[PDB]
Amino acid sequence: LRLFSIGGSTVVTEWDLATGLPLRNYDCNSGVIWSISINDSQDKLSVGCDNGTVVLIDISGGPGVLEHDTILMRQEARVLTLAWKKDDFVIGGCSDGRIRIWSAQKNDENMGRLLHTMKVDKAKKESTLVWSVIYLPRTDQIASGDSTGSIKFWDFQFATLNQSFKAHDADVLCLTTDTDNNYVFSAGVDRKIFQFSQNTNKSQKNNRWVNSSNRLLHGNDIRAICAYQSKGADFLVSGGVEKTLVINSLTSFSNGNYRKMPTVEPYSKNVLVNKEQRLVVSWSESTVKIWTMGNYKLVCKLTLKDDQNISTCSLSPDGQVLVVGRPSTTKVFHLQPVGNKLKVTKLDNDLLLRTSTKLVKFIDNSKIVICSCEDDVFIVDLESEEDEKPQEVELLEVTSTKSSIKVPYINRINHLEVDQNIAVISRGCGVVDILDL
Amino acid sequence: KVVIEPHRHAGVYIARGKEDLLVTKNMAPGESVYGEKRISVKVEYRVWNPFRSKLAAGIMGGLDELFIAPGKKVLYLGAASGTSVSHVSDVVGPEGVVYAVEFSHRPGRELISMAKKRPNIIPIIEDARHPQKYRMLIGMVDCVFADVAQPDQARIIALNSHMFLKDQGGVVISIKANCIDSTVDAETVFAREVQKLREERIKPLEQLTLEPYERDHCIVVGRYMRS
Amino acid sequence: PNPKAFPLADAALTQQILDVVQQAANLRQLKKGANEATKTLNRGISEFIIMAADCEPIEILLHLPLLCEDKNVPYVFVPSRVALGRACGVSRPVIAASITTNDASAIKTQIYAVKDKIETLLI
Amino acid sequence: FKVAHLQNSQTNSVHGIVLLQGNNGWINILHSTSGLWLMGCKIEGVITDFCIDYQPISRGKFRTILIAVNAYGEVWEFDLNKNGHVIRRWKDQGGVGITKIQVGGGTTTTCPALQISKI
Amino acid sequence: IKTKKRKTLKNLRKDSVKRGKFRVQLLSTTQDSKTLPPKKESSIIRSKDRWLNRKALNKG
Amino acid sequence: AYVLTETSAGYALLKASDKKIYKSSSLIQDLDSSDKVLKEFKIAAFSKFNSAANALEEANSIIEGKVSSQLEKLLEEIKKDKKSTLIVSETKLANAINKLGLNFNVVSDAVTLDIYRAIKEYLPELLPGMSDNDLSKMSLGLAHSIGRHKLKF
Repeated sequence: LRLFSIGGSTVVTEWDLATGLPLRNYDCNSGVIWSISINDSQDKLSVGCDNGTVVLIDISGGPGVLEHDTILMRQEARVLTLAWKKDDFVIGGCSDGRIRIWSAQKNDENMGRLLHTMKVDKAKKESTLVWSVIYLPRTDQIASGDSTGSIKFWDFQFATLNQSFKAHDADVLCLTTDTDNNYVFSAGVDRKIFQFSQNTNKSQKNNRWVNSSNRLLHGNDIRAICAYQSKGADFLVSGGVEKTLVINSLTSFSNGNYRKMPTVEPYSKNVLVNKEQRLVVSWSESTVKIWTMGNYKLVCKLTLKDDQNISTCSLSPDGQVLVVGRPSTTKVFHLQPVGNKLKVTKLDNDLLLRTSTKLVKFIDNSKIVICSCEDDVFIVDLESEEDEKPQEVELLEVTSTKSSIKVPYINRINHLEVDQNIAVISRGCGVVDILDL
Repeated sequence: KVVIEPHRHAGVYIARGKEDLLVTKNMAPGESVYGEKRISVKVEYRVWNPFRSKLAAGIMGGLDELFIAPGKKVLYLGAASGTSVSHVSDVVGPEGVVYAVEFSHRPGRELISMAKKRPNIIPIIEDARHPQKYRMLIGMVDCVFADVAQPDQARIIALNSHMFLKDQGGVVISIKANCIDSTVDAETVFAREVQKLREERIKPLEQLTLEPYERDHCIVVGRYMRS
Repeated sequence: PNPKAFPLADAALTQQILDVVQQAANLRQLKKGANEATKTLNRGISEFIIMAADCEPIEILLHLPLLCEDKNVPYVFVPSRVALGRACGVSRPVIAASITTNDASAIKTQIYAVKDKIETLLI
Repeated sequence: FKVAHLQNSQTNSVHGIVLLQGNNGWINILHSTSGLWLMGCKIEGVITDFCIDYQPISRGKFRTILIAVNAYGEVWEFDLNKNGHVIRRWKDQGGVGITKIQVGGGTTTTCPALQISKI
Repeated sequence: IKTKKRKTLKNLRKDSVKRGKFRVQLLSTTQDSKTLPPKKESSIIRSKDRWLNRKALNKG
Repeated sequence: AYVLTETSAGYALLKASDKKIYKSSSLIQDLDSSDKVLKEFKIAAFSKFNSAANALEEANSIIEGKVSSQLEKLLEEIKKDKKSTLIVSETKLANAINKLGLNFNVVSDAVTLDIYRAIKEYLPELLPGMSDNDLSKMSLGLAHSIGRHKLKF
């Protein structure tokens, strides 16, 4: 599996899912990227940029290979959203209030040519931005939401408007559709999800969509909606500014139950507690705040220079050594109680500065165990006579399989626990191993 | 009478007198490849036009180290009409070799016609996205100059420099921001292209915007680091 | 259309180009014909050049992109010479039209907007 | 606006329709007696004109086609019986600055039919 | 005080120093671009947030 | 293994001493010295173009990427060893060589770029009987022929 992201710059980042690190940062040749999409055969990534350009990127070489293929015919307005018809056409909604169809068919004279343009009903007071377009295969149509709240269904072949709805009271940020194109769902700033349907045979014959229902389930705006259907799965997953994830059913959207996931599920923890010194240590992005409890006081607050978020932190049983581990570097601090506060000093360990830290634990006040992002496990004595090499720990090799090929991170050490000389590692696949250090 | 002053870079001279100009020695005496002026001091010098071409627009702007010396072999990418290529040939003299690559046929005819009389120019009529096609003609080169006005200039220079350029050789690229995003300040586009070159492997040494000669154009000079 | 015809505009840009050409025809800011477009390119008094992609043979038009590349003048292709002639305001088909230069022109804003939209194609 | 005849084909009953030109390429079609909004047809570009064509299907049955033209010359043909979906789209040869479109030689909005067989 | 500390931090974090006509720019470390995606272009994507929080949407 | 280098003067097949040289990643460190490259690679065969027309025909043959008849003869002069690795600079040329009858194997990779850099750097030293000036003159004539053929001219 390959994962690509755009983050408000000119660069598409392809991720290394084994380590969770940027495998490649490919700078698209023109402008700040607003939209990303992939074609049906998954060979090409189309990115729609701030200066009006749409750029095709051949990713068919393999994981880590991205190449510039074609820049389609340019325009003046920002391409806010993108979609594909087969491998043949690219549809893009723009900020001038209109939807454009480009031909991406090679071996044709129309290649890269802007075939069609269709203007949505503008807002009288202000601008109109087409925030989302999706393509419906079964009924050859384009579904669009704009800033006025209107959902429009367009005949693709003639590039005309079949049907229009004034459903939302605000922006329509996101759209989705089911597998058979029987249902189309829309959401935006209005905080309601709207279901439009063609489920009945008369509606399928007449190609007429019906504003079937709406549901108010989010406290703030909705930025993303997506849907999945299989034999064991039928659900619609949505999220936005409320920072919480809501799960609905697709076929039973109006009737069936929904679940709001907790905003924070601490699978990876950002708070530790030191029993001996009665301390609570919490680390946000570049900040480590420590409280004493006896009644609660903020004894120290550490602000770190590096831009990477702190992945983990570990505090010594006596409370002196604090190891702050990022996927970039790892830094060690000595904390000395000076009055109410603690004076913090930084100890320079070259191995830890060069070492990416996934998981870190302590044997004692001196020795630590680190599982790196490269899955290697080793032991550092910290204070020592000289700067000797850290002790490497032998590990069994997990047998590669179909899931290990497909999802890359499962054959990597996920949990690490230690007590005295015994340690336990567990992989993502479910393998548990005991290390006698 | 006029005086010939040796410029910092080798093979480049400055005429001094009532009127001052930038000049190069003429390989073929008594002939002008285009409508440039000739000064006879004997030895004959052709006059550069920094408004017409971008390389010694960079020289007049004061580039530190040009990577173009009379001993060196240069790969010129984007050689339309051979007008700047004739002066690069004059700089590299008879010993040096300039491989001038051009895609379009209409400047291709006149590039061939000028390389007919100029011996050290090896003309290539072939698209620059594909370095593997003209790999027979090229050996190793000391420097790579780029004048293509394309969005993927960094990719083209990467492909050519990985394949033909020696270690510690030079890359000199002319960047226009209009063939890139062009709706932001040109400095942003120039920073993006420098970062792209760093990603490719070219470690940049300097950058020089070409006012008043060109608008929103820069010359980025860097060194190839194969290691 | 012919492959040599480049850059050919789409329907919306063709609409805007032909509207500006009609306004210039009413303001007498327009030169019609490839010979007169050549003259305006030589004299330097042309804003941009519009050429009809369905000229047969196209090589009557093809000398104008070379001059436009020399003098750095934008040029564009519209599909129909009949449409171009009707926008130019004459009873004959027109394969090349030139928008002349005038700073006191009332249509200056439209001319400079369409000129930028043409330049984005030439990029 | 223009007035035309529409056969509903649920009961094969013919009623009059009022077709109004609006903004953003819109044509709104209303019942002539109820005044209800039957349907709407949108073309792209600045709509300049429209007209009505009739096509006989069978004995006592016919279909109504809306032919709409914008200023560019692109012409849309909608089938008003099939919810106003597009039959076809074409382009006027030459075609710039179009103001009027008009069919003729049969039943027009200018000259209507006195019975369904005369369509 | 606090303003002086902020000025000292800004002078430390500055990566471009001008010397007459010339201006020396720091080449960034190769580790950061490898370990992270590039930093977001602040104004362009702030336009979207301003649009979503515009006043015509009475948002309380 | 074997590597294939196309020059202006003629085709050449160079016998690299190690078959694992193609898979090896120390090529940049090992091939820095001209003497080291000349020691590492030996000339198995050097098949020149007898005629300028034959040189141009082989040139646009490599341009199109198809294997020419003279190149097919040079490849048919293969070693007795089975599944010998051939290194081809162009991927579609490697595809054509694989499509043609070949007991030997073919490999084209980005690792081979350093190797091809070494041979292109020390080609007149490696190729016997060819001066640098002679190679430059051959390249000039071939370039003018290719340009005149690609244009009408």
